[PDB]
Amino acid sequence: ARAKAKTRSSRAGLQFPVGRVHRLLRKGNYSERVGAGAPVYLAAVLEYLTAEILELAGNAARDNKKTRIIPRHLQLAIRNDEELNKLLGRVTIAQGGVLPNIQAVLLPK
Amino acid sequence: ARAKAKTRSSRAGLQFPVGRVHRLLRKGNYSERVGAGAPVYLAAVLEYLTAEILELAGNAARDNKKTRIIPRHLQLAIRNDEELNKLLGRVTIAQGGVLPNIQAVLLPK
Amino acid sequence: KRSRKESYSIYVYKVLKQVHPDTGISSKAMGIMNSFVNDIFERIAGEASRLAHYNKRSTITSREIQTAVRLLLPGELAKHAVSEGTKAVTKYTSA
Amino acid sequence: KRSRKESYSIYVYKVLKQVHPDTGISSKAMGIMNSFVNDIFERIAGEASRLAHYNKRSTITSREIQTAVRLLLPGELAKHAVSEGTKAVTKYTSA
Amino acid sequence: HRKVLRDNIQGITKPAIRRLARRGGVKRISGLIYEETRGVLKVFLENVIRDAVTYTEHAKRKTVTAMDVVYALKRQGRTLYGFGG
Amino acid sequence: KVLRDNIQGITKPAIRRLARRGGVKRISGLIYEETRGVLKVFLENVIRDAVTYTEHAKRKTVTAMDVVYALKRQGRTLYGFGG
Amino acid sequence: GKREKKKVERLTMAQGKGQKLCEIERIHFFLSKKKTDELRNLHKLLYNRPGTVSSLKKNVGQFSGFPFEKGSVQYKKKEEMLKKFRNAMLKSICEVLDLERSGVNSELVKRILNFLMHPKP
Amino acid sequence: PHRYRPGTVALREIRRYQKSTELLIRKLPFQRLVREIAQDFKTDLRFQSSAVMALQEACEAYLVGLFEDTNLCAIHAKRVTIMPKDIQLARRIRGERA
Amino acid sequence: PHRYRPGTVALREIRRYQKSTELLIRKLPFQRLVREIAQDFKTDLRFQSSAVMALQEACEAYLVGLFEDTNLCAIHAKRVTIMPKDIQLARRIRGERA
DNA sequence: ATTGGCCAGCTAGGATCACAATCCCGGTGCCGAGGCCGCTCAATTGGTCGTAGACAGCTCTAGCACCGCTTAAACGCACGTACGGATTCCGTACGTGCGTTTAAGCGGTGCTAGAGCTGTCTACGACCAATTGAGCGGCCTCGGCACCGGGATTGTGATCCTAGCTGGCCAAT
DNA sequence: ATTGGCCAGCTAGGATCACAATCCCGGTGCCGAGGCCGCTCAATTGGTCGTAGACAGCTCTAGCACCGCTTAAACGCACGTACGGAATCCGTACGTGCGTTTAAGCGGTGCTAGAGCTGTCTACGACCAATTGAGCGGCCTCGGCACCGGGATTGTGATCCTAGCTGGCCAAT
Repeated sequence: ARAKAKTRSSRAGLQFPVGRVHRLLRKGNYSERVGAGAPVYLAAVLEYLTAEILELAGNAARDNKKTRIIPRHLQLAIRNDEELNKLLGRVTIAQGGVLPNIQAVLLPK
Repeated sequence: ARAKAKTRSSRAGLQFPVGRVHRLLRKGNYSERVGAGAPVYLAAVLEYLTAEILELAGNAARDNKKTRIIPRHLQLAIRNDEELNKLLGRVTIAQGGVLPNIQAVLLPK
Repeated sequence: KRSRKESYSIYVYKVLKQVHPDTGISSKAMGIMNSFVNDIFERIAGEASRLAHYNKRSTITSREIQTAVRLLLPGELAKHAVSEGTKAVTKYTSA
Repeated sequence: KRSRKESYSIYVYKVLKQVHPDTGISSKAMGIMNSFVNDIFERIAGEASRLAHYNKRSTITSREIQTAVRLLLPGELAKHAVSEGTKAVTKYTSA
Repeated sequence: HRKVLRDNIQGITKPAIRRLARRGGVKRISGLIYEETRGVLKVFLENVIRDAVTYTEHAKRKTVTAMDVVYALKRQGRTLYGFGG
Repeated sequence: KVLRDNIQGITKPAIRRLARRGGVKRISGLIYEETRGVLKVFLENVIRDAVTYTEHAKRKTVTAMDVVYALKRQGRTLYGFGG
Repeated sequence: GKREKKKVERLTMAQGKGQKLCEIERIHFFLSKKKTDELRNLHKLLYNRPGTVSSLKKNVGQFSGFPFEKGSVQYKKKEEMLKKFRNAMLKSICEVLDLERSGVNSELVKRILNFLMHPKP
Repeated sequence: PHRYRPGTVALREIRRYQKSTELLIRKLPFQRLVREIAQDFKTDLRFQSSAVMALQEACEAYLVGLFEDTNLCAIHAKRVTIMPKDIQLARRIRGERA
Repeated sequence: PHRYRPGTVALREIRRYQKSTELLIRKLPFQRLVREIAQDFKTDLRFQSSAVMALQEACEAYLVGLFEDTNLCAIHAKRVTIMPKDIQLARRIRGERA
């Protein structure tokens, strides 16, 4: 009489938990009522962004011949990508250091 | 059987409407529940700030020998007061213009 | 009879009379003050909201407003505002 | 048994396996991602909340998230994110 | 009904920029700066209008109301007082 | 106990290292007093906000979460501490 | 499809028709006998700008006259420097060039310049 | 015969346009500009006048502050003429970017 | 006998401290500083280590960005030595202020 | 043959003159600010319910304090190059002021899309209980990698060799 | 008989060498990343019920379009002078390196405040219904203020006057 419980996530084809998002939205009193598709869409968005970051960072890792992502590879990924750097420009990433930038003038001739 | 209705405002000794504040707080879904003293305190704060602004502006008006506050007076009041300028530093006041500031170097000698 | 839009004008005008009885105020100025009041209110209330979720707490009481104020207003404003608010809420509870 | 703190780590891990099967991730990185996800989520949700009060509307539906996204993410992110979200919610409604 | 208003940015004329600079306290201005500052401006307005029209599209209105513009600026971190914000 | 005059603990070479990370090649000996004063200011603000959250919670340990939230208020969000 | 990986953009900040003054042995003798600091006013006239006091002895000694012709705009530009000089320094410029030390200011201008158009022994 | 030494009238002009508040850009050209911009995001939009007016206040304020900062830079280089490298600098430091 | 021309080792140092991430300020002095500051707001405070660590990450990041901007200014004055007038400028433009 | 003074001429600074800009004083009218009125909706008042949160008590994590040893970093000094910054000069690119062109501003009319409100209704979400499997913590382990050491490469500064000019001696002059 | 070619000495550019900073490669041993398991509770599922928001229909405010005078502003060009910026040369302050001093870091131990949890209970706020008067919009009216004409004052630019210096000839040496 009871259909096999499958998480809304599965219904959506996402890795991020939709139900968790939903719960947070209602626990955040963002509005008295939260539509059903809102947590789905939101989860999808977050998932996408995460995917993007992790892709770039891992790329940068293969460039350091490093198999495992550490905070520097995130800093590199982000700052080297203009779109994210705009998104995360006010953000300081602990243990991230800086993007190597020696101003042209400073180099001797 | 019914006590003479006197606005909470009166009970507080404020000019800003406390009840209006209350209503907004609950209509803003800041939280499922809003304590009784919160709108009082908030109204008082707003009232104070308003009072401060108007005081300074009106001062500046008597310095322009102008009896009636216009946006320029507000701009003058705010920018000349450090504490507010810090509060309202990201704010652009329509019809406010600029605080007269000719950099020393620019003046001839 | 049409939808009527709430503002704060009349209260600002009362305040002003308490501060500068001889002085009036232009409509434009009033629009500035309306916007300003709304903005301050929004900042404080939003701060309170977040500072209450931060504590896994559900209710904004005088303590949250007070804290929010201290955070937002710099120095002398913070002091005087806090003091005044305390005074007012005291007087409210007394009656 | 004591109070357990929710994070997103495991999901980030799954995503990462989809993107770079050979690659792992340090705990510190995971703390970054947790914070990041939370921050993005907060920005979007808060935007949605305000954009819903703005319209005297009570409910955050796909439309509000979509709008909020468009506002926050600049350009190509906005486009791809919107498209993906639409896809996902479509797939959800279909089943 | 529908007319393209192309190449209208030159309407931000040289003397207008000169007046704005004077408001800034700028005493002396290169003659080449004007095309730069038009480009700057265009960028700014692009962003603002983007956000404004976004809001409008959400509200399903077809007219960007002042309330939209102010709210857009507010997100730009550049709050504007004096329009019902 | 009253800790006093600890700002000299931001020793000259440490400022030099931070500058190098900035890409600064040459540093006038006057920078040090300026950058200490700047830094003291910064801390004052951050710590005032953090302490204020602490006070509100009635905890007495300033907690990493409080620092992150303070920064978040300043527009200086910090990732990597449980934000 | 996938995004394109848009990279960030960052804000990053004279030997004309004469003999050389070293080949004109009397002028070479004067240029060797005077201190190098006397030559500055001559090199200013020769190039419309004096160079380093380290190179200044070379800069005057290697000069072999102007490529120009008298009455031309470059000749008028030499008259500008010579008219902005003063009679004592003009007579010193005459002396080191082996020119005779008499003349009114305008004669000193034209006589120095007529020589420096075609310097010869 | 009368001719102000260059930079005098300029200083008078500064004192004037700071004492004053009125809109420094002609309204109708700015309006047509705004519409030109909108034309890329949505076809046949309609703007309340008030909206345009708001946009103008914002735009003007932004540029004014930009020139203030730019001037600061320019003076700091011991120059007086502000140049594009000074604006680009101002923006780069504000965190606005090309 | 070996002696690097002034500014060489400096450039090597830059390449090093940018390739690296480790904390540039000694931890214990910074800690004692933080406590000194707190002493004005509340007596006998206790800081989780993590909190101190966070503050350090923040303060370092802030200063680093400050020097980046400052350097920009300094170069823009055709100088190379950054001077307090360049920091003050940077802050004034960021909207930080004295 | 040289040195000092005289007449004429020139240039700099302090002053004088003229004019425009700025300001100030007072009269004018006009329109937006400010007051009054009736209505209505939002604020207020009273009684009820429960549940959020204050408070107290317990556990034990983790923050504090302190010590000693090692050692890298900090400090202080000597030294010298490169740099900042002052100086000068030059070219021209700005600024300023004419006359001219032009399109901004204003007011008016006409048109109507579309803002805004209201009523219908129902698709959607809140709420509840019952279900359960996804997610958390603990633990175990095992590969990634930071470190070390040898070898290789590169980069930097130090050095030598040669080409050129200048000075002295012997031979030529 | 004296000094210009010959050789010797000095200097600058190219080539060369030393050597030490960086890189590359293997090996190694560490411990944090990652998997597994069992338990928990938040996610799921179905049903019910109110309810707010999509939708059509409406009225009309407000945006858009077009027109024609009236200026004010934008424009283009001439003229010139203050500026930017290339050159230059000084002092020196900031780097670099060395040797000595300091205390950061580790790690290890001991102590205890107070974080975090749970349980109690209770004041406080949500809620509802009834009440009502504060606040709104519409009308009106009238004083502040923009303006403008005439003076008065100041700031600017152009000009004159007083002063010191320079050149050729005459007088004295």
